[PDB]
Amino acid sequence: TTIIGIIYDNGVMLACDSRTSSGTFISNKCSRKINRINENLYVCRSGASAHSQKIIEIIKHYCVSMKNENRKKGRFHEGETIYDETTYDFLSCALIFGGYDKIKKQQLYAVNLNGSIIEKHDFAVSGSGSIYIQSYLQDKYKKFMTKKECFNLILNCVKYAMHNDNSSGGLIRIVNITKSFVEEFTVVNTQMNFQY
Amino acid sequence: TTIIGIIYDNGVMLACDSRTSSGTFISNKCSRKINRINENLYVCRSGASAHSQKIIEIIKHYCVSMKNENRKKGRFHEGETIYDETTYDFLSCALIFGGYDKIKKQQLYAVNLNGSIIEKHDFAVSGSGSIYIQSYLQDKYKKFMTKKECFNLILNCVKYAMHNDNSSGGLIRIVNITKSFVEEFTVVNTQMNFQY
Amino acid sequence: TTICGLVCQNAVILGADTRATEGPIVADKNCSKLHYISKNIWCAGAGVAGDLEHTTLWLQHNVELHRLNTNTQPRVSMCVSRLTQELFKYQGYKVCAIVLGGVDVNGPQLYGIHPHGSSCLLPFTALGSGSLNAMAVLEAKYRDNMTIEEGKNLVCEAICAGIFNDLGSGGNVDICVITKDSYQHIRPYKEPNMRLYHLPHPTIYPKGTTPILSEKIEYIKK
Amino acid sequence: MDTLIGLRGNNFVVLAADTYSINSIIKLKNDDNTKFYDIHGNKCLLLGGSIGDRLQFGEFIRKNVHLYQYQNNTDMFVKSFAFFTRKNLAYYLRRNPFEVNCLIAGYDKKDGYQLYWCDYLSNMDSVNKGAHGYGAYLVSAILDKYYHENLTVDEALDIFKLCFEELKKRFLLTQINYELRIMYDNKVETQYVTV
Amino acid sequence: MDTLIGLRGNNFVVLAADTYSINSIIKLKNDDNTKFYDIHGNKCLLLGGSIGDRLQFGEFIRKNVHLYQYQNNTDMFVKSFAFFTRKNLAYYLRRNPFEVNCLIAGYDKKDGYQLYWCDYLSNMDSVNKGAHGYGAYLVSAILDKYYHENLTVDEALDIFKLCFEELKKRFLLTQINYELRIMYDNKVETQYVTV
Amino acid sequence: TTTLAFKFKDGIIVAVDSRASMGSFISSQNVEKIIEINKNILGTMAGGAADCLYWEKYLGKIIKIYELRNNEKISVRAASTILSNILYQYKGYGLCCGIILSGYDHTGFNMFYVDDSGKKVEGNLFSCGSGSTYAYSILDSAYDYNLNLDQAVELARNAIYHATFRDGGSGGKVRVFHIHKNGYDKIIEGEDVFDLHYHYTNPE
Amino acid sequence: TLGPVVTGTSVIAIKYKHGIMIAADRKASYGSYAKFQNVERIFKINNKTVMGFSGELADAQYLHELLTRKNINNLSEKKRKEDMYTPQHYHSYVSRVFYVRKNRIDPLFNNIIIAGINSQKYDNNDDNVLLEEYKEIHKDDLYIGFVDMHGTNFCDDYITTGYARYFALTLLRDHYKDNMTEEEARILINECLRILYFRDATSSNFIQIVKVTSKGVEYEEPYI
Amino acid sequence: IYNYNGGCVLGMSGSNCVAIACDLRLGANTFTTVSTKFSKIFKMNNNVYVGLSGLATDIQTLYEILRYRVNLYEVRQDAEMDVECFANMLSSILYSNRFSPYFVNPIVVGFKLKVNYEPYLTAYDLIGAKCETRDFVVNGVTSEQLFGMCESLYVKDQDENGLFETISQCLLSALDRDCISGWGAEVLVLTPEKIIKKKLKARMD
Amino acid sequence: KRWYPYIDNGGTVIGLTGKDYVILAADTRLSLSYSIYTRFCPKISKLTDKCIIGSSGMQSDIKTLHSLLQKKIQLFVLEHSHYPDIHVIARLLCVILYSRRFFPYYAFNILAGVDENNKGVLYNYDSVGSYCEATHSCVGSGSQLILPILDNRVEQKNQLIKNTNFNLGDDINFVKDAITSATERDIYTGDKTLIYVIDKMGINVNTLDLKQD
Repeated sequence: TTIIGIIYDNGVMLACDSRTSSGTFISNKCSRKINRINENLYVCRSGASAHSQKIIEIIKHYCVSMKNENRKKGRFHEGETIYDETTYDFLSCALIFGGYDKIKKQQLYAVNLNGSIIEKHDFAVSGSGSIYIQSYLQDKYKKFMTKKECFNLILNCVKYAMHNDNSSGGLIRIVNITKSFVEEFTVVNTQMNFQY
Repeated sequence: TTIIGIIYDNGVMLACDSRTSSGTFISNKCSRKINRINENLYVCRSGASAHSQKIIEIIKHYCVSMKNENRKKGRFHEGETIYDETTYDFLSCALIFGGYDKIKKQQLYAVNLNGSIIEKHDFAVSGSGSIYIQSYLQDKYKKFMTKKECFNLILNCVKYAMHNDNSSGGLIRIVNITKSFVEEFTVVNTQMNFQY
Repeated sequence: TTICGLVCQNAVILGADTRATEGPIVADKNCSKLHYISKNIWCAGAGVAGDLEHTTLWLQHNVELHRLNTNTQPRVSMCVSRLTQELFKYQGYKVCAIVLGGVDVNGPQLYGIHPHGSSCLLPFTALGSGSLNAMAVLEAKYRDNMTIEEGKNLVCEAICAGIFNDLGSGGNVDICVITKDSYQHIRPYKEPNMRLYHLPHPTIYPKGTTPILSEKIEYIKK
Repeated sequence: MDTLIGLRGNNFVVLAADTYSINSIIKLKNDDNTKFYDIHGNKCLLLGGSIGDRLQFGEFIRKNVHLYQYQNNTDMFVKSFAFFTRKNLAYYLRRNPFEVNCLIAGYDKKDGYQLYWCDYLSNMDSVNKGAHGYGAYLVSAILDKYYHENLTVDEALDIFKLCFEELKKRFLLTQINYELRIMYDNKVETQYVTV
Repeated sequence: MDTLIGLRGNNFVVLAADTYSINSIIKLKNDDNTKFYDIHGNKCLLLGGSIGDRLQFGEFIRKNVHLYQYQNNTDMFVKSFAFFTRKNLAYYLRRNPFEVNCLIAGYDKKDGYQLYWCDYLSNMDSVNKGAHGYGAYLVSAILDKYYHENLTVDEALDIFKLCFEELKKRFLLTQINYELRIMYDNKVETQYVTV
Repeated sequence: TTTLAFKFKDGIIVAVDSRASMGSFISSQNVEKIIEINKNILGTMAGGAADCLYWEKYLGKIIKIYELRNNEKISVRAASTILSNILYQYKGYGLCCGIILSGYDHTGFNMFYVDDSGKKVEGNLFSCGSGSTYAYSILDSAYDYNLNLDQAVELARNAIYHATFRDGGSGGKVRVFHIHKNGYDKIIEGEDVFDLHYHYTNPE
Repeated sequence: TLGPVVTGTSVIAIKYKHGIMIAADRKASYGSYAKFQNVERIFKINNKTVMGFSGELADAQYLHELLTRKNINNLSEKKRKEDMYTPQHYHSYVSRVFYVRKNRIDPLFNNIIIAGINSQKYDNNDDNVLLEEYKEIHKDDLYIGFVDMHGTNFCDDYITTGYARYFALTLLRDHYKDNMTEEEARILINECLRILYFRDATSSNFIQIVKVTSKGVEYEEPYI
Repeated sequence: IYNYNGGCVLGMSGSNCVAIACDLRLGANTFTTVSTKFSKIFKMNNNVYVGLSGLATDIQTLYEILRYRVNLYEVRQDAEMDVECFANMLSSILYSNRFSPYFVNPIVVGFKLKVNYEPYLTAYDLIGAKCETRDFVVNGVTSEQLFGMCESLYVKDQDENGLFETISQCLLSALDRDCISGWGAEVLVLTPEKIIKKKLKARMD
Repeated sequence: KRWYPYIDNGGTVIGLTGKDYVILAADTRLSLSYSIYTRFCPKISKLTDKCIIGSSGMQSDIKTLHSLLQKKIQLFVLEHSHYPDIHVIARLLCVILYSRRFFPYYAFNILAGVDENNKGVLYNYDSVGSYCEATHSCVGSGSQLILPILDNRVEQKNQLIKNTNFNLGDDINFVKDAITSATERDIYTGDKTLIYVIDKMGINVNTLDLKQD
């Protein structure tokens, strides 16, 4: 599968395909490779769905225990992401975090299959089809984009990473994140059609 | 290594990096991954340089025996490329052909590690760093380009395939092919410098 | 072991084949692959029957214990969570692809759990060794908001297409509607054998050898 | 290996074994070895296999039975003793290997002279004759040809003399010395013979 | 395995071997086997190892030497015969395995009574005493303690009687029968003894 | 697969069983384990089913060629050495055989035993197969070399019965041949021997 | 060769009253990604017989060159229209070359499907290697063979290979009728290929519908 | 399940009576026989018979475990254990040792006792897969030579005298076809009023 | 990946005899390890007017072995001007398999037919060539399920040896019942069956359709 996380001028976007095949067979067609943890942060998982679905069930357990720990509207993202590293002390699954916060404006992190929590202030991409669109991102990624400029970029990045990869999803689930917690799941169903 | 073959409106261009490492060590720095067979066609090899350097020594032996077979200025390209498949009947090395002809205007072929000689009338890309720039090519490849339009595309494709790959070459060797047999080796030494 | 299931406008219809084989030889021509979890949800699984029969019994009682603790009907989102936390502890041994679904407080869901621990909601799915044959005809005639009668023949055709086009899948086909009021457990499409019937030959009375017979008349407890 | 011949009559049980200790397989360390683990309650057990595992198991099964015969004023039944040692082999199979073969044999005042048979695993079964080791393929056939019903001790020893001479002639490691355990009329005597 | 004892005196050569054929390792197929491949020119060769390879090599080395002894009116020298069979083992080592051990022994009118020794590979070397098989670890020490210089036949057979009784007492497969090849004063006689 | 051989005061008595199994299943119960070669030499196939049946018939091609070129009856020693030499070429190829050749040559009643790798051993009381050791031990108590044919064929049946009883690989119909001085007689099948019963219960 | 590195998709060959209908996609996957997306897989070897690939693609050209030379060799002695090599003869040749490779180690991984008109009752005694209405065939003169990599050869009315043997074949064993019309044939193959596009990783669009009618061999390129 | 200590069991269900048969071979090695009196059927209750088949180190062990649990349940209830509760008990005992399995292929033959009487025949596997069969059921090493064998010699409902001949010929024709089993036969046909321990003079080959 | 060149395509062949007739029945299902390729692949191919042959191994070593045997049988009919008996065909077929002993023909075959006026003979062997004259045989995936059934009618184990008469009218119905039992229990056994009866006047190609499970 593919996962793309781009950062806006105010928020952050996350999108992924929905294929998750299992041995050249589509057994989990049109699934949810992205996940919801709170009103502000989402986690899009990749890799094997066996050992990765347990991590989202653990993160959801710790985040609700951490959001109730502080106060009623006390949430955190960076602190919650480094806790995912502790759950990698064997299972292998790369994750891409990302959300809005109050200490800073937006944030995004990338957790590899071994435990690195190297954050990325610009953008991030991961998954199986991530290799085919790594240079296309760095060429079209500007410093600050708009809500419609970045949306047109991820709409082409997932479509390009699917056209030349056997783990091509069907409908893609693009998720936005802002200050006012818009968090609208802009899900589309556009296929790829080359011209020449 | 990386190899990119784009087709002009009249000719065809070929370019490749010059790194060819051997076990995370640069033992053959600034080499010639591209090769000359005749005045009209060039062959850019990839993969392991052990079993691939013998194929170029064989192709050069058959092409000079085939060009002397017909007459003085009797050369051929498609016929010479399918002979490379017969030399894959074990060694593994992917090759990318390409040149000018008289039966048609230009031509380009792609020989994989097993023996497929699937030609490509649009463009072709192969090698180790080819995976990182497959979508960037299909997005920027038009139908007919110019001598300067395509040159600016391969200058960025090899530079993008080197910046995000450990088999990053130094100087790249871009080779042009036309009707009048220009065949000038436009070799540059431009490094990659991102902006954001 | 063709097991498929799909959702409808108000219920979830499942279906399976009554045939369990040892691999080269069938064990019985009638094996109920559909299990009873509770009144509002049913399950069915493939793979090894041992790691599936106990997993259902472990789930049929853990749900009933949780149902008796509260006073509401058990939700389908609870049994899948207990299976996920249990299959990861035995990921290399408890190999059983289980599919289950039924009505709850939400719409009629249908969860498909793979033996490695993953699970995902699906509008219609197939499972087992004859899953490809069942999912083929299932993806062809899958409309939306179909009635129970329009979903009855589709799940029946999905199994029947998985019987003829497969080797380890035969026998009768049984479905189970999991509507809000109660369940159903029918055995349609018996497929009668109109070929040359078996003619059993009862052997004559004096036969065998019998070197010694230890005849014992014991009527102590009725 | 080591031959463990065991023949059970109608009123007696005769056990035969090898008196060769094979440590450092090329040579014989000591002759006239001790394989029989005589139990105080007329139950002559006979083990076979590696010397390291026959000593760690014959001693453990003897003190565990002598404890039961002392914790209670009674003696252990041969049927209970045969299944007690079978349980210890199955228990000590998952942790330790215990490559041993035992021939349980004794006498009870309610079931007559019994004789059991085991294997590497726990394969207890009451038989009238049996054998163990690599020499079992050459002695299990002689016992079948000469197992006339209602036997006697003087005729059973004739079978073993017709059996020991067979192992000395057509067996790989020709055994010459043997040790018998006649159990006729509550008198367990050790009549070790040669050739 | 099979013991191949070979003792060379100052005017004689005595070879000893096993008369047990071990096919289907559990049992002995036939007693009083034929291991010695007597050559017409006073060169009693003695092989050892698998029965399949000792017959395919003892016959081939006998006809190849009998051909040389017939193509020329002379007889083969024991030094030339010992190195001829050594060359055939090294030649038939890369293609076929030939797990055989030979004890070359004969007599020449220019070098006295000689005796050689080989191995699985080609390890020819002239010695005064030697042994083969698994029983070599129990007989190579007796020959060293009793190798008084300028021996005689009547004292060398006493060494073997002091050697055969050792294999019958502290060896794995106790061999009882043996076959001797005394070569005293151009008279090769077969004195097979037991126990 | 239990085979026999006797070499009594009269000719050699060869006796076999008729079972041919493949692992844990019996293929057939009517296999012919006695393969004749000439009017006097008759082999005994064992071990592999056709890994030795082909060479037993291939020997018949080589012997019949020599039987006419020299117009003299070949010996058992020559028939054994020929079969042992052609079998040694297929040593490390995957064969599995056991063959007991027996007949009547110009010098007494010869008898040999050929293995897979050519282990030609000459003797008087051979046997081979899966249940060989059981039948090998019954003969040590009754083979006296001076037994008449009446009590001789009974020993062949008594030895095979005790071999097919303890072993599971062998069994089926029991064949017992008797090599005469100018041919060989026959006995076909027993299939059920009760040498120790009165139809009471099961033995042990 | 050794290892199916350039794996291809599967074809679907059905027959009707006007002729054979073989269709496939032009996508050849290299490992785990669609490297080539414009490579044909329905190769013509005669003016009346065609053949389809599956599995390895690089090995497939070796078998195509072996069969196209036999066509020119057979055309060299065409002194009558009945001397042409029927599709049954081509099927027995491919089944023979697969069995010879089966005895050795190299098996030449493929799932070759040979289809064509097994008759010569139609005027075609003028062959052109390089460059009105249809007819009705008796259903017995329309040979469609299959050849597995192990050398398994047979023939049916409809032959489905590769991954579509589990998806399109089940949908085809109950909907296929005898002597279907031309429009009903492609409305069934396009419907069965749609299922293969949703439940297979190494599959895509760019269908290459090839029909072998009684007047020649055609080509098309729909997009579903 | 192993070739070591071969053997097989089979259970047939008549009209109102049921029959269970088994061989008596204690195979030492794979192709060896050291005992002809190894009954693989056990009297677990007054009307609930069990038949174990497989390795002998687990047949005697599982019988001692079941006897320890049935006797602990019969005296605690002061009534005999039925078949339905006993059949599901074996499905949990075998599953409780899923990591270290008991190499046995059991069978359960016994009247359900609904005053009434029912056949209730069922078998299991190495891990404990329940398989309810209202007709004949078989498990063991000779499972391949008995499924098709009983499929051609089985009637719907048979009497007491007819069930024994239908099960004796079903076992004797399959035990002579297998090599690692079949040194005897001991069919235990039982009616709701009496049981019959009839032995068979099988082919001792 | 090592490319195991042996696969079992399923299918069973049943064989019976009598006094002047042999019956060779076989299902016609050619299948892969788990899927079904087709429902018609005749495993029985005739050779002469009084001899046929059935097989049940892989379909590669069946069309080759039948054509290789038919090529040699078509050479012998013209070099000797006489049709071969079954007693001489079995010897020719015993040496064909041994010619490829190291790479065996993975196909267990059955030879049926009559040579004299009556003389119903049958021949069955393994995958290498140990032919033995039997009176009843079954080969294939259902070789272990049908063989004990045919061992009750031909051979006996009963006390009273009944069924002294075995006519062709009843013997055909038994093979139709035996092949039906293979489909209901074995998985690889097919649906269409070709009952081949070889009497003293030729062969018959009677058909039967079983369960398409």
